[PDB]
Amino acid sequence: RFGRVLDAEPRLSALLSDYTTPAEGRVALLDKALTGRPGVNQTAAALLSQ
Amino acid sequence: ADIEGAIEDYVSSFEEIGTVIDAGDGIAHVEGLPSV
Amino acid sequence: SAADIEGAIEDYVSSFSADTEREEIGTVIDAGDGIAHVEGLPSVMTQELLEFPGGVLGVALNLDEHSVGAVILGEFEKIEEGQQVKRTGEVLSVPVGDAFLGRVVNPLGQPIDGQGDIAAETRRALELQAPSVVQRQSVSEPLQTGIKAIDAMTPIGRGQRQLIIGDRKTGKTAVCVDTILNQREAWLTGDPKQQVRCVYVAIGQKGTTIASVKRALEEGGAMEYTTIVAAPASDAAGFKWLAPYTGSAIGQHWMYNGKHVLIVFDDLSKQADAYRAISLLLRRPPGREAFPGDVFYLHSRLLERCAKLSDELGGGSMTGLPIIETKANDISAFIPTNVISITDGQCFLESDLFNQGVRPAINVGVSVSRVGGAAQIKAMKEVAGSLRLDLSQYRELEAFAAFASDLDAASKAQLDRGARLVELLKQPQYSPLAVEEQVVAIFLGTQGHLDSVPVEDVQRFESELLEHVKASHSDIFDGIRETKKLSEEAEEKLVSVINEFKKGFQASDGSSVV
Amino acid sequence: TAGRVVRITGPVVDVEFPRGSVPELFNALHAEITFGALAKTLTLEVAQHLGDSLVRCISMQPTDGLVRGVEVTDTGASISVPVGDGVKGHVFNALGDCLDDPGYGKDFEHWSIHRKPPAFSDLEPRTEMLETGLKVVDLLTPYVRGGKIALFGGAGVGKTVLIQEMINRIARNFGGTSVFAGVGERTREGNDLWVELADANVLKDTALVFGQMDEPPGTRMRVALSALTMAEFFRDEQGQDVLLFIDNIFRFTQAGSEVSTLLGRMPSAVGYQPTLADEMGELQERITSTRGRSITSMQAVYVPADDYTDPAPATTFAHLDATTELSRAVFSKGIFPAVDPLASSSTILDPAIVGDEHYRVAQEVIRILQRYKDLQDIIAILGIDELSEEDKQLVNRARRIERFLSQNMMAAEQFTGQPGSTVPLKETIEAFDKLTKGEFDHLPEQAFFLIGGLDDLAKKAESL
Ligand SMILES: Nc1ncnc2c1ncn2[C@@H]1O[C@H](COP(=O)(O)OP(=O)(O)OP(=O)(O)O)[C@@H](O)[C@H]1O
Ligand SMILES: [Mg+2]
Repeated sequence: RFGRVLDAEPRLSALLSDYTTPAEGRVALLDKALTGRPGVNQTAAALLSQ
Repeated sequence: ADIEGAIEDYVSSFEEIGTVIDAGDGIAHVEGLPSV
Repeated sequence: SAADIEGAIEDYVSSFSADTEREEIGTVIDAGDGIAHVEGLPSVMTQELLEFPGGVLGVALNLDEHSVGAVILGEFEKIEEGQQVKRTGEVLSVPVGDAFLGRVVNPLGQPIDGQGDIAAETRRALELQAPSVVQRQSVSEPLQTGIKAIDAMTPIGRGQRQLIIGDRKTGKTAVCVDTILNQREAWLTGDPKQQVRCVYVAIGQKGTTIASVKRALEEGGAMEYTTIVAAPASDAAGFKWLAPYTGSAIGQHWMYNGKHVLIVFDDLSKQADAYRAISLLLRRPPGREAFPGDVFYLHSRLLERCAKLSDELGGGSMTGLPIIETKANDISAFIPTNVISITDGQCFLESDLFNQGVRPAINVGVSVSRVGGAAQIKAMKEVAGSLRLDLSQYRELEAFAAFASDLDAASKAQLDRGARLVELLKQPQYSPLAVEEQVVAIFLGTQGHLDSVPVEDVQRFESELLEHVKASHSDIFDGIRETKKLSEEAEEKLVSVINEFKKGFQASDGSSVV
Repeated sequence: TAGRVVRITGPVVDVEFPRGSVPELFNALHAEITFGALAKTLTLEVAQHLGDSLVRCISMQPTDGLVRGVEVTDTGASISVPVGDGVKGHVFNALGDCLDDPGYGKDFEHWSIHRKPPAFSDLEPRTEMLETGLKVVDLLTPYVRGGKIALFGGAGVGKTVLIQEMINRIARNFGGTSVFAGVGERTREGNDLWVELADANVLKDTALVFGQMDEPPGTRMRVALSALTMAEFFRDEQGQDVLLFIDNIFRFTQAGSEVSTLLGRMPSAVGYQPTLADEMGELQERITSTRGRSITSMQAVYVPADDYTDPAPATTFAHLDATTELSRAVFSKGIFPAVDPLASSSTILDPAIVGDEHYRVAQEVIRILQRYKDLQDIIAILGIDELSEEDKQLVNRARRIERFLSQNMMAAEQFTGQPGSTVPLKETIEAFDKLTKGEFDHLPEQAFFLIGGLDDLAKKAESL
């Protein structure tokens, strides 16, 4: 589900892709966008954050 | 979707000076300067 | 007209069925300048025929652990990153059959002359083995080119690989078109042991030039036994690379079926250039003149299909006439050196000789045929035996043309004989001579019957004399053709008719020749 | 879903696009340079797909001032140029923007510069002679109406003068439409041609497309295609006989070579691009004439290093029906139009087309000139006095023939002061038959220099 979500809205994919920016910022962006909601499984959320 | 709003919010925190990284024989490579 | 306008489509709709077969897919990751890199296709094989979405075709030519670099065969601009590439499980193959006679086909066997489809008898892979040493036979049958110079000095025997090599606008395509035209008499016999089927492979020529060659063949009646494998300059580098192999495959199908084939590559220099372009675009290491390491192999692998098969394989033969353009008459360049090494002999055409009026412009002496007399009929072998030495002596004596009074009688006679032999080897374009006429013409010169004709009239004296013999004393021609030798009674008859004609011949200077 | 410039290296610009919006090859992309002194809209042409959603493009305008990260928007179609009768009488650049009247054709029908050559089924050979009035051309290198003609030459041997003279001799009376593609030539001569055409009222029937050498490699590549697109429209959509002058077609291959190494291609022999033959073949094959639709194309070809063995001229030779070949050796000897009579050739010079008399005279002239070229080595050392009497007479013949092939062309009035001359083909054949046969051996050789005709020969001989 997260893979198909990130396939759409390639701007979000590019923002997450940039590793020049600090990793914490990308993780926070992902949490606010994808994994910060109750529907995300704990293991899947941890894998996405990593 | 709410992803756009989160991206915009993150963008709020996500002179212009570069630094020479390689130099010699009349050529200098400059890191930085995104707007050169 | 007919109901077929619908019926054919009906036959398609009733017969069509796109079944669901498993397929391995790659994705185009790079694409540029005629080369497309395809990620995936784990089971693709080297030189496979990949099919791209827009009906485009490519040849899997570089196989790495990352990608398959494929040369695209036309319509390259329609290839994009991310496109799906399906592998056809077939290495490069072309259709072959007797239906290709009189057709112009691109290096994939598809017609481009605008006529109907071609009914292919079979398909042949372009990279099949050439006949092995044990499968061949000695070259012993002439392939009359119709050019007195070639048939007398550097004979081409079917099964041979003769290189027409020379700078631009020197008469090469003319020589090969004349050779193709000369086979009409053999074709009209209906005997497969005599018939020669022609494949004119045009590489890198402009479309109008191929059209001109096709017109020259049609007005000469040669198109009913000739196929033109055309890779015009508009076509991708892949087609220019494949065209000789396409033509060689079409010829090989006939060759293994007992027929005799005549393959003209025009030119192989452009074949080499297309291969160089493909290799450099695939980042294969370059060598001399930037050609890849295996460019020699490219030509060798080709020219060695041209062979005469043993009687166990039907006895068919394929004759190669590669054409090479030498820049500034530099036969020491890379491709000229390679193909001179590969081929069995060389007709060297020179622009200096062309401008002197020595056209068809074969530089005799430098020009050689390693098959030699084995490729000549007995009549030409005996008549043209002294011709080479006479021409060599003439070229040695040419510096003395101004002092003929001060030379020995024998030397002056040699000079006079040589000038007339040189005039004798001249020949108008698109007018090949049957072997009997060549025998009589060379008999005129070597035996000294031209020694009385003025030099400037030799060309006419020959032309009229044959025109006389054909019309009135055809027994000589019939004897030479049916028996292959110039019999003593036929020789006496020929001498008598020559002497009778001499009396009625008006030299251009007004003098009498007797 | 716009792109973004990632990598700029001279004329080559790499652009990263979103995954689903990578433009097709040869598409036109628009970047913007915002620096005031060089502000412009920069047109790039997608040349390679390089993977990772990157494409590599050849810039049409100079990239000076372009900034990494600038938005690049895809036009969705290749570079398009205006077509129609409106283009006649106006000067355009490679991009189809009118120069003498900016914004003129913006509303005309627009055709892509990229299109496949006419199918082989529609090609037939052309065998109709085009009488130019130049003795050497009409005699030894007869031009083909509807065929492909070239003026090869080194650097500064008179290609531009001769092509202008051919515009003066073929187009002035031409009933159809002319197109002149200045491909990387000198801008001064382009303006000279523009004013000359304007003064002669030929401009109304001529469309000029200029991509002169001040421009970067992209324009010097695509300007020939831009002009050939107008020529093809006139050929196909209107059926008018078309003249297509190009000067200089070598600049196309040279621009391709200039961008070759920046596109990642390994250089071929003499530093040319590996795709020399295919790239030039596409363009040359688009120039052919199809049955019932004629393009009489004349292409000035530049020979680098005066070396006719160079890959570019050598590959171009296969694409031409008539090939006049100017040489610096002849130019040094004062002969203008500077044609090498021996190296030049024409496919229509057969007895079946030009006639037996013309063919015989041309072949005798070539024979005499070749013998003279062979003797020049002897004469320079052993002296003329040591030649045979026949060879001495032939040398005297050949000098006069070489000087008689010289002609005072109209476009070369400012090279010689005297006005131009036109020699009918019949008079050329008669004069050269007389020369080669001897009727003029008594006249001084300087009488044959820059005269153009038998009457002029007599007048100059009397003046001597
Ligand atoms: N034997 C000949 N007699 C007279 N003219 C000839 C003869 N052979 C060739 N020519 C003429 O010489 C010119 C060159 O002929 P051809 O087209 O065969 O040359 P080529 O060596 O194949 O060169 P290209 O590289 O242009 O294909 C043509 O005008 C042809 O008519
Ligand atoms: Mg040829």
